[PDB]
Amino acid sequence: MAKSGIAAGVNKGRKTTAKEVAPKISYRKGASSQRTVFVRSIVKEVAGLAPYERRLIELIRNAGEKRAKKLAKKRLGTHKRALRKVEEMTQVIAESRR
Amino acid sequence: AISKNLPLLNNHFRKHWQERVRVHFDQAGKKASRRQSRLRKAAKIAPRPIDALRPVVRAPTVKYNRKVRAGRGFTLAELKAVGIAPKYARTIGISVDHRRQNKSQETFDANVARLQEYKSKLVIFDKKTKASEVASFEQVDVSATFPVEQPAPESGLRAVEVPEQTAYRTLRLARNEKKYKGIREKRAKEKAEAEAEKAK
Amino acid sequence: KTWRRWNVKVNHNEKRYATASAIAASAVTSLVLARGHRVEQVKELPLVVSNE
Amino acid sequence: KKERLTKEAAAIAEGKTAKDVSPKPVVVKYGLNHVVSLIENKKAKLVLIANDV
Amino acid sequence: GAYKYLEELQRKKQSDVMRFLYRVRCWEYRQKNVIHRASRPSRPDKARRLGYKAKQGFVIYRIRVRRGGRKRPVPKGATYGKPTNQGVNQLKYQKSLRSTAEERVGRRASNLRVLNSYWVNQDSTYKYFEVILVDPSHKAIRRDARYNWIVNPVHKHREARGLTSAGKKSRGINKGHLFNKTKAGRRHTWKKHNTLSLWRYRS
Amino acid sequence: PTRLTKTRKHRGNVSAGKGRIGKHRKHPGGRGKAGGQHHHRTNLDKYHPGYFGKVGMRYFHKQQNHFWRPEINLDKLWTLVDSEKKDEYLSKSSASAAPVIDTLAHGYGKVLGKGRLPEVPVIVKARFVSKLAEEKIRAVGGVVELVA
RNA sequence: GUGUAAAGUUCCUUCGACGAGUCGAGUUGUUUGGGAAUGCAGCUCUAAGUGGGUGGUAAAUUCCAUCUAAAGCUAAAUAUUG
RNA sequence: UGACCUCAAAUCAGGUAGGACUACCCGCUGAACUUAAGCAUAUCAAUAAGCGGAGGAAAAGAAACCAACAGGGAUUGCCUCAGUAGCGGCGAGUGAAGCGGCAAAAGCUCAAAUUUGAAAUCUGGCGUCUUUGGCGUCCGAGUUGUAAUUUGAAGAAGGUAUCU
Repeated sequence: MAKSGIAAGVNKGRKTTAKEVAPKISYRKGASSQRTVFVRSIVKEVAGLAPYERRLIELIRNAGEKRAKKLAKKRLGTHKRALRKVEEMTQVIAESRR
Repeated sequence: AISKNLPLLNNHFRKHWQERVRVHFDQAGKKASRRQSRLRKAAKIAPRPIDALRPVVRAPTVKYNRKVRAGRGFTLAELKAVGIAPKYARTIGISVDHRRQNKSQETFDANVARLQEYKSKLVIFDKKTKASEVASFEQVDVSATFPVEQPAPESGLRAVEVPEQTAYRTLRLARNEKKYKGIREKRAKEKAEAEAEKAK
Repeated sequence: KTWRRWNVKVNHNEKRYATASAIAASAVTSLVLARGHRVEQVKELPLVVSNE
Repeated sequence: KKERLTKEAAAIAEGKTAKDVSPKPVVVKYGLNHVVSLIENKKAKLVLIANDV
Repeated sequence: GAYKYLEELQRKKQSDVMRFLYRVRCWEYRQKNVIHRASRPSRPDKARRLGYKAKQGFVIYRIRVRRGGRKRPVPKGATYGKPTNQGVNQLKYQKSLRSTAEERVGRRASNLRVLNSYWVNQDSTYKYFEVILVDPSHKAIRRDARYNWIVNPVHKHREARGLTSAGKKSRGINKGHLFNKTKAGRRHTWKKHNTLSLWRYRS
Repeated sequence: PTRLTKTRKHRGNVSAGKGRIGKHRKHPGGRGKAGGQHHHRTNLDKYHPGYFGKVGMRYFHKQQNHFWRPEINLDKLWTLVDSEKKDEYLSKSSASAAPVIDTLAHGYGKVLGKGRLPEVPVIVKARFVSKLAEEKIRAVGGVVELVA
């Protein structure tokens, strides 16, 4: 079935008849909504950009993706959050070239 | 300080342990008063049973997979199957657990049958119910009336079917496959791009 | 100190051994007399009386 | 509001719905949450914002 | 509602607008007393999140707390002990400045119950907090089924016992394997683990 | 009982059995395992070899439930058969109908192959078997069924 | 009893707001069984929206499982040289 | 001449806090003797003394949990795990948790939603009654948000078949 039926190897365990589960509503926590997107775009218009966000955009403008990634990781702290930050800055530039 | 052929001991008594010695002289008194509390609680709510009905669940881990024990509450799906709202179910002696889900069908079916057995014996009083009818009932023990029972282990006689490959060989092959799955996948993949890029 | 050992564990089967041995001894007249009972005017042991 | 409530009590006593006796109000919408919701639903026609909040 | 906009804007603390507002408000708060009464929350949305309601009996106090660590208050730095205990500088207080702010405000307004607190501003020397307090003798609190709980005497100076959010954070009251020593109180767990439990029939 | 101890017999004799020269003192030699490498080395070397040092790799957060696998040998495998049907099973068993022994339901992890079996087909259910144990089972006409 | 009330129960569609100087990161100190760092605290940096946390060896790449933090209340089983 | 905001005063109307006790409880702060046959890390000990805060219990508590299973399911305690994984001049020492058996079992509340065809909410004064309060009325609070509705286990707005 979904288990190998023996006590060792890949996908080990006892076979059972899987029952379909309706996903919990709490699992939808990270989902975005129309309300939060609309509000977040308005606040971005009002707030502007942080000093480090402005500096990042210039590095991306100067073809310094490797430079921009290191600054973002120094600022934000982790590599995963830096990768997302550098991207939304690339989208910001892409939406200001027109 | 170290003499003769003796085991080396770990006696953790270098703190002020004599200030934290708890002697259970009150074990018998606690037993008696626990029984008195139990009696008072039972007599307050009679003939309604003192225990809520509990489900039956599989014990977690590889060591306790075999055993089956009493759970905390019937899942919302199990109560859905017997048509009892959880808010209502809490009021008629059926325990509810919003946290548990049913990935399998065996536990779900066992708990559904348990709920049906309970619901069959349930008699719900009302305003029209009089003192004589209520008096004709006895306070049962729900846990003993619906005990958690281990499924019967396999016994008896069966036909013998001998596969060609031994069980030991099967286990050895499963171990080897699991051990080298990643390296074989990496090798096969890189060979795939090697033979799909230079053959373009 | 109060954490001196006060109670003693006895194996349950050994305790039952002793109970059975004492019950058996209750039917020996020499043992009942040695124990100190005035059983010289009881005809036989054990002494069994009707359920009334 | 008390006078309108008395009139609507008389109307509901005589068996009308208390909606058919009083005309629909046309008033100034105030309150920050209420007015923001009105703006987001494109229902407001004019907004006046204080300069000293 | 505007609370969503307020909540999202307060997260842009390095924007020009919020930087300007923080400059102005930091100066203004630094001019007033260390503890003073605020007529209204300077962050109404944040106050709503923490349980504040615009009712009579809810009070807001702004307080100013000094930043940095805790120098060991020994005369001339002499500790009279073993060299592992000779440290005087680079020592840290085990409660956050948020807890200190709540405790001092609760001491000043002794007839109120500290409900919660939040961060409002910051400079080099001070952190600024706003503390939400409740009057338990006001009838609008005593007749409110959603806040009657704080009238019970077990909540006397809950901030002095670490029962506020900041205090429970500093006590390590959380679930899981990362909080094994402090799930049910550090000292209670220690006492449980350092107790010799002897029964009548010793095993 | 204090009355059977030698303290009651040492009454009247000066040193209480501790000697006049040695003079029973507080802690000559140190407390606990003091000096295990200096003046108690001659004891630790003689009676507890291997005491000092590290061997092997650490195992952070070792959960012993993973390593649960109680053994049962083949000479004891027929005890898991129901006692009252053992004699009947031992006589009529054949490849068409052999007793089934679920070792897992009795709390065993691995079947090992020590001993000899009755010359009777059996169907053994185990999580694990050794190589020799399964050879012996098939030699009497049985089989091993792997379960999980 | 003001029950043309409230509450629940089936299915469909569209939605479904969910807590920021916080999470997280570095460093310092203390603490822990927690060991390339268990918690706590100071300082500096400082988020996101299927995002975030955890999965006891640091890092990158790819998955999986499991919860939903930064707001709050709650008896009993437990302690008790007053 | 008036509102508003902020800040005051009053022997203003009515309230509230402090202090005592110490066995248990919640925090902070914090040693050294001692052990290591010396001693500095360590140990004693996250203890004593010191400070702050309670109750009849307190705390914790309805998962940003444990797991890796065929999965369990708030918190607490016991038995066990276990003198174990681990930590440690890897020396002296120290040292938990998951599972399992049991005792007791109980679950929930806000913020974030436009009532918008009507601030529907609340303190106080005054009057009255049958007074742990009810009713009426007048100021006041409150739109920088008091009620009703929802809390992720969901739920909302429409539509739906009737039932309970």
